[PDB]
Amino acid sequence: QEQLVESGGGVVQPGGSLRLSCLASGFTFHKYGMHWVRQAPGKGLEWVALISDDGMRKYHSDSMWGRVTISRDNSKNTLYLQFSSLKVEDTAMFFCAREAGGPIWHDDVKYYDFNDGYYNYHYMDVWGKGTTVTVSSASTKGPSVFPLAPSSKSTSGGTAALGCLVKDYFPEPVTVSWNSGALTSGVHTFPAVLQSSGLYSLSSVVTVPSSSLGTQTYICNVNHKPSNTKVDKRVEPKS
Amino acid sequence: SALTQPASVSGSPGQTITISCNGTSSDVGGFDSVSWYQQSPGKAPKVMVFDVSHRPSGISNRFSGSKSGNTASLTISGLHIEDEGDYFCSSLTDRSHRIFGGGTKVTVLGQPKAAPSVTLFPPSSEELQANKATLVCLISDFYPGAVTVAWKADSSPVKAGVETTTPSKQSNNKYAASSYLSLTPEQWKSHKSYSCQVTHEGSTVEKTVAPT
Ligand SMILES: *[C@@H]1O[C@H](CO)[C@@H](O)[C@H](O)[C@H]1NC(C)=O
Repeated sequence: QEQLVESGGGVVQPGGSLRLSCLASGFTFHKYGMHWVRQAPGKGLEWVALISDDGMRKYHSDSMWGRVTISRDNSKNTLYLQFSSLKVEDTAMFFCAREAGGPIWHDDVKYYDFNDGYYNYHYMDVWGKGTTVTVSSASTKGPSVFPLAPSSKSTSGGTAALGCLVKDYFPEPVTVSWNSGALTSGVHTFPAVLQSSGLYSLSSVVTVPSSSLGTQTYICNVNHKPSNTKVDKRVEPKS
Repeated sequence: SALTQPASVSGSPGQTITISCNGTSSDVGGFDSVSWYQQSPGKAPKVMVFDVSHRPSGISNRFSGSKSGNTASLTISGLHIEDEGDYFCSSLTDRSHRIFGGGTKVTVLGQPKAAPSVTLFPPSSEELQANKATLVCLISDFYPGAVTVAWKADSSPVKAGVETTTPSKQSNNKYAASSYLSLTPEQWKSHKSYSCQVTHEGSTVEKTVAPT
């Protein structure tokens, strides 16, 4: 029942400061080394820093040195990560991981380090669920909706693909429906992307019969409840 | 810096699969301190293997670790549905740092493999009139959920202004992804063609659009 619970994450503006926390339970915190590991969206695990049991030895990755500071409060069972001047590229999930440790065994004899200290085992045995940091300068903004018109290039014999480009919005929840909900078959709304701007963009596509192009009208119903914007756009084929 | 892993490894239930992890003499080749982590969607990572070949308590005998020179390997025998996820190798550094690999998506095949359907949309005239331009590449119905997307302006590749999503399930259990190439209306009209090149399971699809 060893646990690690991260907090402090959310939406923060670039150039600002931010303190992340990680509360440990179910083990004696001061006996172990602790790490911070980040994961940028759709990317791999990336080691940030390690702090010794006593908080006297600190190691930081070269990509994070100068930006972040690791600390711990052995009286409060807490780990910290302090940011000075955040950058839009710092956007990631931050995981708190315990460094595995204990005595070294030799001929069925337990050996400890000076002052009953544990030796590091060189693996992370307990992990938290993470806290997400989203660095963006943006304020509430409604989307721009553009048609992704069907043509020969989007026609796969019998059917045809058409969509809606939902550009430059903030914050995250955008909803897309087709023909006021009357069309659900063949609909896919892709996850949003977070551009260098600090704004999100997304696409929604629908597969329809090629016969209907010219007769049936297709409309995407875009919903941005945070900006109270609703956009109904008719995607029709071009010439 | 990062240890090198294949992006995707797949197999049928019961099969045996292997994940490689390439490092150097200052990490993988330097110590017997290679650990492996499994990350299931919505779940915290968990240690599978440590110190090259050792298993923690509660980890199945089906997971085994090995090392040869600067290369470490994780083997999964009798592949199970619950082994699906991303696998990361890690190593201790000669600087007392930790280095992780890029990760490997492990798919336990539950349906036949499908190559992607690629639809490339040029910027709409509405967008061009708004002094913006976006090329939209839609990648759908592929399985397993791992693709590589590359853009070309004429025949030369373009890395600036590219944003690609991570594949997600498209309700019918297949995966979909999208990639965008943001340009100024001027850049769009300055080149003869633009291409979206998608690689899945060693096979490639390339669609081309031209300012017309
Ligand atoms: C790593 O190196 C080995 C041999 O040293 C090779 O066979 C393998 O394809 C490589 N793996 C990656 C992910 O580059």
